[PDB]
Amino acid sequence: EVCAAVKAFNKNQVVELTERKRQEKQQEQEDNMTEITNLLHGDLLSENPRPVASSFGSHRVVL
Amino acid sequence: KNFINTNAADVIMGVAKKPKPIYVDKRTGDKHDLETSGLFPKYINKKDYGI
Amino acid sequence: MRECISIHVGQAGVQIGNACWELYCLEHGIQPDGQMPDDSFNTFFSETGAGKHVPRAVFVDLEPTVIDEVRTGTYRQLFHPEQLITGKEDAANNYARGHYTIGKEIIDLVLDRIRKLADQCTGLQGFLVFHSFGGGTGSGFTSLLMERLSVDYGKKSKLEFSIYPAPQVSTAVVEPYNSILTTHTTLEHSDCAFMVDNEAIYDICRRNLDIERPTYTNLNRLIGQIVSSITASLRFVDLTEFQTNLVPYPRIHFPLATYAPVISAEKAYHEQLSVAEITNACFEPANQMVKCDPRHGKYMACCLLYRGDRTIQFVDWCPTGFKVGINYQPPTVVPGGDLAKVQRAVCMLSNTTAIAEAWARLDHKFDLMYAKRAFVHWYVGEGMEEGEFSEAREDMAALEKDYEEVGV
Amino acid sequence: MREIVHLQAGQCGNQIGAKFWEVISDEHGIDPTGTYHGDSDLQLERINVYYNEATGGKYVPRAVLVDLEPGTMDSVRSGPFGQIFRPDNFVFGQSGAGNNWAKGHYTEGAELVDSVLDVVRKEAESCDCLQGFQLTHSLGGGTGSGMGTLLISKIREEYPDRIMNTFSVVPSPKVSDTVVEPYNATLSVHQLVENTDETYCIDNEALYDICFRTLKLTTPTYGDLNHLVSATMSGVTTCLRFPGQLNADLRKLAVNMVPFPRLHFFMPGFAPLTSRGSQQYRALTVPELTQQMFDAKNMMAACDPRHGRYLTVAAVFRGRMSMKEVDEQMLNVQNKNSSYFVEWIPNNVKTAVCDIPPRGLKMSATFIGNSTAIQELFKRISEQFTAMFRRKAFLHWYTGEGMDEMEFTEAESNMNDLVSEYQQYQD
Amino acid sequence: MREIVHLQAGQCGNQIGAKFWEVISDEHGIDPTGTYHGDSDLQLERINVYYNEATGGKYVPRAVLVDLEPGTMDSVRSGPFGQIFRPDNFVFGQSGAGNNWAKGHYTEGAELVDSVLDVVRKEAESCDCLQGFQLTHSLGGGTGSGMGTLLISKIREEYPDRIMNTFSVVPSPKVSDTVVEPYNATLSVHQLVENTDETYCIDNEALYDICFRTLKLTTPTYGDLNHLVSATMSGVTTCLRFPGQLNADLRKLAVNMVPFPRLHFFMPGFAPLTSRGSQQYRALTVPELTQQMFDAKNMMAACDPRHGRYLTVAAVFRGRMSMKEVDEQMLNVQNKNSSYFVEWIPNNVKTAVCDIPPRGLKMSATFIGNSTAIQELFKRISEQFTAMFRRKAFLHWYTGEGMDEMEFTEAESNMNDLVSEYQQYQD
Repeated sequence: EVCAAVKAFNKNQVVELTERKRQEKQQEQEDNMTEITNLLHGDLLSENPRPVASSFGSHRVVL
Repeated sequence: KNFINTNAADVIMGVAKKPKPIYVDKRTGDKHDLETSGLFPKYINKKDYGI
Repeated sequence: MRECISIHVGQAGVQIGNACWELYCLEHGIQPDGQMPDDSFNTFFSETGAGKHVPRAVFVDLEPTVIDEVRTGTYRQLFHPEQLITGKEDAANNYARGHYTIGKEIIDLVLDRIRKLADQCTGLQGFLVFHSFGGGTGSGFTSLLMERLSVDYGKKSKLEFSIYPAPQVSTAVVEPYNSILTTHTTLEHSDCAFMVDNEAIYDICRRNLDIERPTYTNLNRLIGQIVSSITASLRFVDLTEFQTNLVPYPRIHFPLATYAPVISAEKAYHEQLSVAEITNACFEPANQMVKCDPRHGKYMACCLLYRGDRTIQFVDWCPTGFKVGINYQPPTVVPGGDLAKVQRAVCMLSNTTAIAEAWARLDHKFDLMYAKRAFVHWYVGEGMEEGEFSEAREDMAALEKDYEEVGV
Repeated sequence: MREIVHLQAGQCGNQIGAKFWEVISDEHGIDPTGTYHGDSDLQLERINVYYNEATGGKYVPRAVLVDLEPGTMDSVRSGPFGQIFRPDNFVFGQSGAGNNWAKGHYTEGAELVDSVLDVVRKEAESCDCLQGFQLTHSLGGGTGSGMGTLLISKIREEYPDRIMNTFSVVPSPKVSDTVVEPYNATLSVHQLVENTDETYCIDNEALYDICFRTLKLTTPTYGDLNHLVSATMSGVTTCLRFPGQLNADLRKLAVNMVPFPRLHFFMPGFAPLTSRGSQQYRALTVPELTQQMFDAKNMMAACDPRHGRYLTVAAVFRGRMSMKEVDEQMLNVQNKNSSYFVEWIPNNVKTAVCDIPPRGLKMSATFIGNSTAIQELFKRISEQFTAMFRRKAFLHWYTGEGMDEMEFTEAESNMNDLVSEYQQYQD
Repeated sequence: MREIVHLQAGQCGNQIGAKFWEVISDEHGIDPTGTYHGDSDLQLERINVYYNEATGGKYVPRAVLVDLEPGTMDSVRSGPFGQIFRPDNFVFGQSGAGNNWAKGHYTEGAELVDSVLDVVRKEAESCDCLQGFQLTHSLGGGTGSGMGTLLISKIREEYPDRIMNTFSVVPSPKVSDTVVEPYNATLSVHQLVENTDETYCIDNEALYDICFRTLKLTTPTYGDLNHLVSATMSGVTTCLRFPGQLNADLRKLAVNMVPFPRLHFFMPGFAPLTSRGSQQYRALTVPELTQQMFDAKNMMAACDPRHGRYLTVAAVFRGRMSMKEVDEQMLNVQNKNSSYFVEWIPNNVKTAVCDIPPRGLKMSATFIGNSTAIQELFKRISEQFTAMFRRKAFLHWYTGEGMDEMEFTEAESNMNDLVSEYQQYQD
C-alpha cells in the first residue's frame, strides 16, 4: 500500500516534469522569434538613412 | 610487380593498429576517452611523485 | 542545546547556504517569513520572544552582489540583517588580497558576530565552514578565519566542506597557487575537511538523475542533503566522533563523500532501495563525489550514516575501519527539487589512500607554472613574500611522501 | 560602489564616447533628457557605477571630454544624446595639435593638463570607492597621443594603486591617412608599457574587415565602427552592474591575463555578430557563441592568432545559461590545439557569467586574448619608423618644439625589446 | 548517429545533386521552404543523417556546393527546391576552369581548395559520429575533375578512417562533347585509386539507353537522367535512414565487395523501370526485381559484364517483403551461371531488405556489381590518350599551367597496371 502510493506519486511527478520540459521548449522557441524579429527591425541591419538626421536641424546631418 | 605476393607480404610482415581506449558511459552510446579522465591511474606514475 | 554555528565564506559558500537553509526551513515548520504557522529546531534556529526564528549562520563576502540577492530575495525577512557581511572590493582570485590586504578589514567583524552567536548556545558542538579552494576570499579569508579561530575557540570541532579543484575543468587560470597556498596554511588548523568537486557532481547529475545541462542549484541541493544527513542525528552520532573515527594521523584529514540513492522519480518506481542496495552503491566508483577511484588506493576509514527505515581492500594497520550510525527520520523532499521521495538513504564518509593522485596533479601544475615564475608579481606586490611558494611546495612534497609512507 | 571614471581625448575618443554612452543609456533606460524610463529594478540598482544623480531624478555621466580644437565638441553636443553631458566637463582648447605629437605633449597639451586634472579631481571625489579609470584615444593623431599619454602619466602619479584601462586605436599600415603616422605611434607605445594596467589594441582595418565580411554592411561609416567597439567596452564592465553566477571585476581580469608586468596588450572580440540575411539560420546557443568568439576573422586587432601561442584567454558571458556548457567548451577548445597554447600554463581560459543580456538579445559574450602574435603589430610600425628616421624625413617639425633626436633613439630600443620580450615565450 | 556530409563539384556535380535533394526531401516529407509536413514518424526519426537542424522546426541539408564560375550557382538557387540550402555553403570562384584539368588542379583550384576546407570541417566536426562523405562530379570537365580530385587527395589525409564514396560520371565511349576529354580522365583516375573507398561509374550514354528503350519517353532530358542517378544514390543509403529486417550500412557493402584495396569501381542499376502503357502488364512480384537488376541492358555503365566476371555482387531491396523469397532468387542466379562468377568466392552476393519503399512505389530494388569487365573502360581511355599524346596535340594548354611531360607518362603507367592488375584476377 505504501509502495503503491509512492509509485503513484513517482508516476505523477514524471508527468509534471515532462510537461515542464515541453513548456520551457515552447518558451525557448518564442524567445527565438523575438530574437529574429528584433534583429530584422534593428536599424543596423535595416540601414535606414534616418539615423543620419541631426538634432541641430533637418538640413545638417551627422558625419 | 606480383600484386598477389606483395599484398600477402604487406599483410604478413607488419604491425597491428593499437586503438585509443574509449569507454561508454550511458545506455545511449556516449563515448569518452580513458587516459585523460580521472579513472585509470596515470599521474601517480610520474617520477616527481612524493619528492 | 546541540547547536551548530555555520559560516559561509565566498560566493560558493553563500550560494550553497541558500539551498541548505531552504532545506532547514522546510524540514521544520519555519516559513520564509520566520514564523511557524516542539523544539527540534534549536540546533539551527533561535526563538526570539517576538515569535521569530533566526538562524545561527554568518554569511561573509568581500563583494556585495551575491549577498544583495539574499537581502532582496524570498528569504529577506528570515535573516538577521547583520548576519550578512559584505565588503566593497573583492579579492580578485588573489590569495594575497584575500589574506593580507582585504580580509583584515573584515576578520574582526566576522569574529565579533561569531562571538555574539556563540554566546547564545549552551552546548555548542562545533563550526561548519563552507568554502571553495579556487576563489580569492574562499582561499584567503577562509584560511585566515581558521587561523584566528584556532586560538580563540579552543579544541572545538572545525568541520570544513570544500570545493576541491576538479581534475580537468576549472573557471580560473591562477587556481593551483591558491589551492596549494591555502592547504599549506590550513593543514594544522583543521579537523576534518570533506571535499567534493563540481565535476563528479556534474557526472552524477547527468548520469543518475537525467539532468543534462545542470546549473549550480542542482548541485547545491545535493550538498544540502549531505549536510542534513550528517547533522540529522542531533535533531531526530555527533559531530565529535567524526574526527576520532576518520582522521588517524593529524595531517591526513581529507575524507570523501557519497549519498547513496540519488535517483529520479521516474526510476524510483522501477526498483527496490533496500539497505544492501544502497550500501553497495556507496562503495561504487561511479557514485563518488570526487573524480577518483578507491580501487587504485587503500581504504583507511569509513563512516556509514543510514537514514530512514575482495575489491574493497583495506590498509595493513586498520582492519575494522567501520563506524555505523542510524537515524529514523526519512529525508525531506523540496518542491522544485529533482530527487525522488524515498524511505532510506546512506551517507558514507571515507578516508582513503587513493587521493594521492589529486595532490600529485596539483603539485605538477603548480610546478609547471612556477618554474617559469608566471603570475608571481601579483602575489608578491600584495604584501606577501616570494619564499612562501618554496615552503608550500616542499610542505606538499612532505604530504605526498606521507601518503606513500602510511600506505607502505 | 565601484565607480568608473571615463576619460576621452581627440576626435576619435570623442566619437567613440558619443556612441558608448548611447549604448549604456539604453541599457539602463535613460532618455536624452536624463530621466529614468525603464521597466525593471535591476537597471536602477547600480546606475552609480557610471552615472551621477542630479536634482530632479536626472542622471549625468561621469565622463570628461577633452580635445585641443573646438570643432569636435559641437558635433558631440549636436548628436541625439548630446544634452546629457554636464557642460563643465567639456575641456577644449582653441589651437589644434596639428597631427603633431610634440605639440600634444609639450606645448599645447601641457597648458591643458592642469585644466583637465582639476576636472578629474572633481569626479574622483564623488565616488565612495573608485574602481578605476578609462581612456579612449587614437595612437595615430596628435591630441589623442600627445595629450592622452600625458594625462595617463599624470593620473598614474596621483592614483597609483587604481586600474587604468585604455582602448587604443593603433594605426594600420593599409587603412592609413597620415604621412607622419609612425612617429606618433612609436613614441606612444613607449608611453603605454609602463603606465597602464590593461591595453586593448584596436586596428581600423580589422573593424572594416568585420563590417564587410560578417555583418555585410553596404556603406559602414564610422558610426558603425564605433558601435562595434562600444559593445566590447560594456562587455568587460558588465558584472559590476548586473548580478551573475560567477562574477568578474576589472581587477580580476588583470590578475589572470598579466603573467609578467609588461605583457598587457590584448585583442577584443564580441560573440553574436551576424548579418540580416543569416538571422533565421543561427540556432542561438552557447556552442555557436564559442565558435565565433575564437574565430580569427573576428578579432578587433589586425594580427592573426595562428602565428603564435595563446598566453591566456578570457570570456565574459551574459544571459541565463548553463555552467556545465560554459565550462565544457573552454576545455574543448584547449585540448585539440596542443601548440596554440603555452606549455607552462596548464589552464589558460578564465570564465565569468553575468545574468542580464543586452537590450534586445538573448545572450552574448566577449573575448580578451593575450597572444604572442601581437608583436607583429609593433614591427610594421618599427619598419616604417626606421625607414623615415634613417634620413630624418620629417624631424624639423618635431625637433623645433623642445624635443631632441635622442628620444627617437630611446623609443626605438624600448620597443625593439618588447618585441623580443613577446618573442621569448613564442618558443 | 551516422552522418553523411555531401560534397558536389561542377556543373555536372550540381545539376545531379540538386535533383537528389528534391528526391530525399519528399522521401522525408519536407516542403520547399524546409519545414516538416508528414504523416509518419519513420520519416523523422533518422533525418539527422542528412539534415542539420535550424530554428522553428526547419531542416537544412548537409551539402556543400563547389564550382568555379557563378553561372551554374544561380540556376540551382532558382529551381523549385533551391531555397532550402544554407547560402554560405555555396562556393563559387570568379574565373572558370575552361575544361582544363591543370587549371583546376594547380592554378585556379588550388586557391579555392583552401576556401572549401573551412566549409567541410564546420560540417564534419558538428556530427555526433561521422559515417562518411560523398562526391558527385564528372571526369570530363575542369572543376569537377581537376579540383574535384584535389579535394579527395587532401581530405583523405586529414580524415583517413572515415568513408569516401564518389559518384563519378566517367567519359562516355560514343558521345563526346569535348575534344580535351582524355587528358582530363586519364590524369584523374590515378587520384581515384589511392584515395577513395568506393567509386561508382556512370556513363551518360548508358543513361540514354534506359530512358529511350525501357522507360519509353518521347523527350528525355537532364532531369530524367538526374532522376536515375538520385534513385541509385538513395538506394545505397536507405538502411541508414529506415529500419529493416536485414540492414546494410555504407561500410557493410564496402567490406564485402572490395577484397583488395585497388579495386573499387562498381556498376549501378535499378529494377522497377516501367512505362505508362506497359505498367498494366508489368509490376508483379519479387522475381520481377531480380530479373531486372541483373539484366545486362540496365547497367548504368557502358560496359557489359558478359565480357568478364563478377568479382562480387550486391543488392539492396526496398519494400516490406519476404526474407525467404529474396534469398531464393539469389541462390537461383548464382547457380545457373558459372563463368560469370569468380572461382575463389563461393558466395558472391550480399543482400539487404529495407522496409519503407520509394515514393509512389509499393516495392523496389537496387543493384551494385563489381566486375573485371570494368577494365575495358580504361583500355578505351588509354587508346585515345596515347593517340593524342603521341604527336603532342593539346599539350601547351597543360604544360604552360605548371606541369611537365613526365607527369603524363606516369599517369598512363598508373593506369596500364590497374588494367593488368584486373587481368590477373581474370584467371
